[PDB]
Amino acid sequence: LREQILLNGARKARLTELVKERMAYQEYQTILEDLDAQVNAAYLKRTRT
Amino acid sequence: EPIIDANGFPRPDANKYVPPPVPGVQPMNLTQDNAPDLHLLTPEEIKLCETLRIQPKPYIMIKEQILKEAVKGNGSLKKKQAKEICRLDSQKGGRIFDFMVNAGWVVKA
Repeated sequence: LREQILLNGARKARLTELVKERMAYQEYQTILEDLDAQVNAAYLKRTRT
Repeated sequence: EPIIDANGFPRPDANKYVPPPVPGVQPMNLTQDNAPDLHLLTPEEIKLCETLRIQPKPYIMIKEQILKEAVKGNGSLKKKQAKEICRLDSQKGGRIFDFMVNAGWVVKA
């Protein structure tokens, strides 16, 4: 048991290094998409009219 | 086997002297409920106890007295000397003595 806990902690320790960087990408994407909708939705009106 | 070895690197795949059967001797099975101190006898000696029909605790006492008698006299004793000390049938005393000398805890004079 003491042999396995350390391995699990090491594995979970590494994942926390990869999760944090992926969270930042989410915030950058969630604002980029909003701009994409406006620029995309701000041209359809030209076709409509 | 350890999952991670001594140097701290996790393993890659993480996830004998046989005494002859003395004539007219019927071995008896030794059970944890019957033998109190079974968990101490060595594997090379447990076979002898079954083959000889003797319980562990009596066996240890016989081992002690033979050891005491030998050490007092430089460790050498005569065959009749071992026979009398055991105080049982001749074959039983002969077999246990032959086991001790082979093991090396005593020497035959």
